[PDB]
Amino acid sequence: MFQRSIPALITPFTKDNLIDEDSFVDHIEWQISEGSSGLVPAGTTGESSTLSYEEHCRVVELCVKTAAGRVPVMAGAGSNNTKESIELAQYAQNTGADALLVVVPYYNKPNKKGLLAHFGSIANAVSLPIYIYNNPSRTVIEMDVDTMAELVKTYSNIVGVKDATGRIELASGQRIACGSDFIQLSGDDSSALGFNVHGGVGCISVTANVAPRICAEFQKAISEGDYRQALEYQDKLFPLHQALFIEPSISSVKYALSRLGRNVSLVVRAPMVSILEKETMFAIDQALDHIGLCAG
Amino acid sequence: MFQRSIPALITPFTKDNLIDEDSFVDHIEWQISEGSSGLVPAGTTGESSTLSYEEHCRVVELCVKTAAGRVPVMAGAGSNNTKESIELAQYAQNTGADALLVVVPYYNKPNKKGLLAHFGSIANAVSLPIYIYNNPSRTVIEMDVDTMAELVKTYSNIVGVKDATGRIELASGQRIACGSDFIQLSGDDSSALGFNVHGGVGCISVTANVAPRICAEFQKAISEGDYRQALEYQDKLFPLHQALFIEPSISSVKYALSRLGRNVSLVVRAPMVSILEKETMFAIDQALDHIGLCAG
Amino acid sequence: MFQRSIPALITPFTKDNLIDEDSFVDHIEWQISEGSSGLVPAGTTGESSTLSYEEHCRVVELCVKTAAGRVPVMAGAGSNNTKESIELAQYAQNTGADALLVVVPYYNKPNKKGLLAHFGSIANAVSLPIYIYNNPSRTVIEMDVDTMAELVKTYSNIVGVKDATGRIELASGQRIACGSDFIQLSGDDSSALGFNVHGGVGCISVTANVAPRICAEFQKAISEGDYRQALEYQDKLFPLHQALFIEPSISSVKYALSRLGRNVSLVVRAPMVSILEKETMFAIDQALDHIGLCAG
Amino acid sequence: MFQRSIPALITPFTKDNLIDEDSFVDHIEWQISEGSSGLVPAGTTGESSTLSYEEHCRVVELCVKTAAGRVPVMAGAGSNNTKESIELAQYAQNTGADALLVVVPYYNKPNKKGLLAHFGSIANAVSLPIYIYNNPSRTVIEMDVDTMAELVKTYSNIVGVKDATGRIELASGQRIACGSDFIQLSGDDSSALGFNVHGGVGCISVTANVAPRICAEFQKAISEGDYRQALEYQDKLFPLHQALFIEPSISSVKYALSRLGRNVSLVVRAPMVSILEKETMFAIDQALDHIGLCAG
Ligand SMILES: N[C@@H](CCCC[NH3+])C(=O)O
Ligand SMILES: N[C@@H](CCCC[NH3+])C(=O)O
Ligand SMILES: N[C@@H](CCCC[NH3+])C(=O)O
Ligand SMILES: N[C@@H](CCCC[NH3+])C(=O)O
Repeated sequence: MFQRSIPALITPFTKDNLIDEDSFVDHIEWQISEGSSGLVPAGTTGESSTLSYEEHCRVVELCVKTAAGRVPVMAGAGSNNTKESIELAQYAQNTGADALLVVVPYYNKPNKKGLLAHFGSIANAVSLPIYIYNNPSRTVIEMDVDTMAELVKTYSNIVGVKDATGRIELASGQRIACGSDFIQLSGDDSSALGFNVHGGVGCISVTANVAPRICAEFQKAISEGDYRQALEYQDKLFPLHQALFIEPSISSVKYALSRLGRNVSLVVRAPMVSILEKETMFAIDQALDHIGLCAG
Repeated sequence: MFQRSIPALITPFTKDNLIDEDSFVDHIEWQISEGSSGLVPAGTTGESSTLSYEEHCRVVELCVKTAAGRVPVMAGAGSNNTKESIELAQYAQNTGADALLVVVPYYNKPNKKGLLAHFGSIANAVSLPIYIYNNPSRTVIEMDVDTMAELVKTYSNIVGVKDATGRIELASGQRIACGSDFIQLSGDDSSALGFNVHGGVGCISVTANVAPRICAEFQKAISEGDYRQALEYQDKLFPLHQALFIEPSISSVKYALSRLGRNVSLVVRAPMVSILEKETMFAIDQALDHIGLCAG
Repeated sequence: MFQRSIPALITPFTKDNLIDEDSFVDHIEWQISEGSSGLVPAGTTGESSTLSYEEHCRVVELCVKTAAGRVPVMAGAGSNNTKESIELAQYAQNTGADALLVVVPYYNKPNKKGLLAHFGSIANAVSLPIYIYNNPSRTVIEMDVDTMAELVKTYSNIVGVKDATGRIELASGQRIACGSDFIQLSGDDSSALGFNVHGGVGCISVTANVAPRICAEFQKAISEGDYRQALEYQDKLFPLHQALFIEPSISSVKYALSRLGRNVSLVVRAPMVSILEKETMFAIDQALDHIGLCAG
Repeated sequence: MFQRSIPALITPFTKDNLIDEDSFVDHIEWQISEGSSGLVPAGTTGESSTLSYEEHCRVVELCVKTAAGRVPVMAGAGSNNTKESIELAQYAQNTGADALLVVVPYYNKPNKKGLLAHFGSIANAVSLPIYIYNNPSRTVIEMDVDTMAELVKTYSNIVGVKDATGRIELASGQRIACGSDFIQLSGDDSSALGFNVHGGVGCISVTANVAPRICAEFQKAISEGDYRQALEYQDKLFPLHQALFIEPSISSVKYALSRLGRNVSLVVRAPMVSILEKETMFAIDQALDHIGLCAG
C-alpha cells in the first residue's frame, strides 16, 4: 500500500500565521503529479508540534480530501500522550485516512512496558493500519526489535515502521524478527538506498517535498532492481539531502520551495525560525542547481 | 528566592484518572511542614506531558492557592510550542505563581536561533522570573553556555537555570559566563552536592517528593558549609536517588509514597505505567529502609 | 585489487601461547579454497594489540608467503604511534604485502592536523597502497570526509577505506568527496550489503573467518547485481554476524572455529578471555546450525 | 599516601626527539617546590603511547630517582596488552616507584571478564598499590562500579581510582560500593572540586603541570574544608582548565610552559602535533594572564 517515495508534507502558513490551505492543496496536487506515491500530513516535517488539535485535524482532513483516493494517506497521529494519540487516530480514521504514523513517545521516556501500553492502546482504539515511527535522534529512547516484534505479533493492524535510525543493520533485524511482510519504510533520506536493499520498500521523505520527481525516479529505479541507476540518482540527491538539515529541515525545505517558485511562504512557528545563515542558503542553492531544479 | 530543597511535585490521580486534588493539597502541606523551601508544580515529575491544558493550569492554580505565600511557587510552563509556553506562563502569572520553569524545547530540536526566539518570546510576554530547564537527556539538544549567558544579559527576567545535565563543570562555566547573581539549581539529585559547591544554591528534586525532611536537612548542611555532614546525608540518600530511576521516576516515586503510607494512588497516565518489576520495588524498599523512614 | 569477501584473519595461538603457525597457514589455505578474495593479517581480529613487534611481522610474513600470489594481502600496520606504524608498514612492504591497513590512532586522540601528519608520514615512507581504517567505536575520534578527501588528493597511495562506522550515508559522502575510484570496503559485516549498493566493493569481514564460503557467495551475488539473492544470504548470515559480537569477536570466532572442527585452539591473549557465557555459545551454535555449517 | 594536587607529568623531548632528561628533572624539582604532593610519570599526559618500552622505563626510573622519596611516585603502567602492563609494573616496582596507575584497556574493548583478568593478573604480579584509571572518553568501555568493587574486595593491592569520567555521581557510588578507605582521585581538572566533596581526596591533574602552586593551594583549601576559598580558586583556574583541551592537552601544556618561560620545548610525537591554532594559543595566554602567572 505504501511504497517508493512518500513526502512527509510541510504545513505552509500564511503571513498571518494561519494554515495556508490553498498552498497546502497546491503542494499535494504537485507532489502527486510529480510521482509521489503516498502522503504523510501533520508529521514532524508538517510541524505537528506547533499545530493545535483543530489545525492538526484540519491538515489531515484537507490532505485526505485533496488526495481523493489517487494515493494513500498515512496521517500523523504522534503524541507523547496516549490519550491525545487515540483522539488524533480516531479523527484520522473517521475522516478517511488510509493509515496512521505513530511516533515513539518523546520527552517523557516511557520504558518498554510503556511502549507496549501506548501502541497497544492506539491499535485497539482504531482499525486502520499503524506504522511505528522510530526516531531516537528526536525521542532519545529507541524501540528495540523485540518490542517491535511483540507488537506485530499481538496487534494485526500494527503493520510497518518508519525507521529514522539510519542504522540499516536494524532493517535486517526487523525483517527477520517481524517477517518479510512487515512493511519497512526509511525515515532517513540519505540512507534510504541501502535501507531498501536490506528489505525496505520506500521512504517517508523530507527531500521529496523539494524534489518530488527525482525522488520518485530514484525509488522507481530501486523497485525495478536497477541499482546502478539508483546509485546515480543517490549521488545527485545526496548533497541536497544533506544541505536540507544543516539547519532545521522545516525552514530549509520552505526556503528551497520559495526559491523554486512554489507558492509557499517562509513562515514557520516558534521555536522554529525562518532565518537561515547565508552559508546554509548557499549550500541548498548549490545542491538544487546541481540537480537542475530551477525553471528559470 | 529559590534555594535549598525544592520538590518537582508529582501530580496524583484518582482511580478514575482525575486529578486527585485532596491528595495534591495534602502532599504540598506535608512538603512545606517537612522543610521544602519551594515548589515546582506541573513539571516533568508532575507528568505535565499527559495533562490537558486545563488540568495543567488547575495543577498550578491549586499549588499557588495551597502554598498561600508560605513558600515560593515556580510553575512549570514548559512546551515545545512557543505559543503554548506563553499561554501557560501568562496563566501562571495571573494565578499568582512566583516564577516560571521553562524547558528547552523537546522533539522538534530548534537550533540556537530558535532557543533565543523561544525564551525571548516568553520573557517578553511575562514579568515573572524565568528559570531555564536544561535537560538534554530528555530534549536531545542542550542549551550551551554562550546562549544561556546571552539570554541572561538580554532579558532581566531570565534569572536562573535548573541544570539537569549532571555534568558539574557546566556549573562553573555558567557561574563565570552568567555571573554569580545567576541562580543555579541542580536538576540531578545524585550530583546536587557537588553542584552546590561549584556555585549552585539548591536542587529541584525528584527525591524530595519521597523524603522531604532529609533532603531539606541535606541542603541545610550545605547552606551552612557543613560539608562533612552533607556527605553523610549524601551517603544515606544516594541509594534512594538511584533506586527511583531504575524505572521511570513518576511511577517509582508514587510507589515509594504508597509504601510510606501517604494517600497517593499508584495511577499514572499512559505512556507511563504503574507496574514496576519486583526487583525495582525491592530496591526502592531497601533504600527507604536504609533511611529508616520505613522499617526502623 | 581488493574486492568481495576479505577475512580479517584471526591469529591462532598454541596451548603455550606461541603463534600456532601450522593452524594459521591451514586457515589461510582454507579461506582461499572457500572463495575469500584477499587477506588481512595482524589486524584487530588478528589480536594485533597483544602481538609483539616480532610476532606481528611474523604473522604478516607467514600470510604473504602462504598466499603465494593467489590472493592479495593487505597487512595490518595500525598503531597509535606514527613511528611504529612506519616500521610495520616498511616491514610489510619489504616482505611482499600488496597493501596496508592503517587504523585511525586510538587512545591518544589526535586532532585533524594529527591525522594528516600520521597518514601523510606513513604514505611518504612506503610506496604500497594504503587503506584508512575508520572505526570510532574503538578509536573514539572519527576521520571526517574532508580529512579523508584531503589525504586522497595529497597522497597518490592513499587509495581506500575500511569503513567500520555502520552509517552507510558516509559511503555516499566518501564516494562523492573522494571519487568513485576511491576503494570503499565495509568494516561492518551486518551492513556490508547496503554499504556496497552505496558504492562499496567488498567487506573486510569478521564472519568470513567462520563462514568463508557463504560470505564469498554473498559478495559474489552483490557484484553480479543479484540483490534479491544477496538479501537471501543476508537473512541467513545476519544472526551469525550478530551472535559473533555478543562478547568480543576474537574469542567468539575461535569458539566457533573450534566447534566446526578447524584446528584452532580457544587461546586468546589477555585482556581477551576465551571463557564465553553459555547463552553466547548457544546463540553462536544456533546461528551456525541455521546456516548448516557443521560437517557432522 | 596520594592526596591533593598530583601532576600527570609531561615528557619533554629535545629538538632531536630524544627524552630531554634535564628538562624533565627540572620540571619535577619545580613541581615539588611549588607544592605538588605526588607525581605520575609516563601516563597519558606523559605521551606514554609514543614512548618505546625502554623510554617508558627510563621516564619512570628518572622520576623515581629525582623525587628521591620527597613525594610519592605513581608510575604509569597502562597498556591494552596485559603482558606489557605486567612488565611495566614490575619494572616500576623494581626501580622504586610507590604505586601504579593502570588504565582500563583501550581499543580492543575487553568485556567485564577481561577487565577482571587484566587487573587481576597485574595485581598478582606486583606488591605495589594499584590505582584503576577509568577514562571512557579515551578507552570507549567504562569499568562499572560492581566490577571496581569486586576488584577492591578481591585484591588488597587495588587501592584506588583515577576517575576521569567527570560524572561526579560515580564518586558517591564508588564510595558506597568500595568503602571510604578506597582512595578516589579526580581525573578531570574541571570537576575536581565537586569530586572531592563527594569523597575524593585529590586530583591527578593536567593543569598542575602549568600552574602547580595555585592547584596546590586549591587542593589545600578543600583539604581544610574552606570550600568558599576553593570556589574562588575554581573560578580563577577554570578558564585555564578549559583552554588546555581546546586542542590536545599534550601540546597545549607544553605551549603554556614555554609561554611561562620554563625550559620545555614544544616538541611532541606524531600523531600529536605541536602547531596550535592562533585562537587556541590566545585562549591559553588569556587564561594564564587571568591567574597573573604571566602579565601581572
Ligand atoms: N506541542 C504538543 C502538542 C501538539 C498537538 C497537535 N499535534 C506536542 O508536541 O505534543
Ligand atoms: N503532550 C503535549 C501537550 C501537553 C500540554 C499540557 N502540559 C506535550 O507534552 O507537549
Ligand atoms: N599493544 C600495543 C602494541 C602492539 C604492537 C604490535 N601490533 C598497541 O596496541 O599499540
Ligand atoms: N603505542 C603502544 C605501545 C606503547 C608502549 C610503551 N608505553 C600503546 O600505546 O599501547
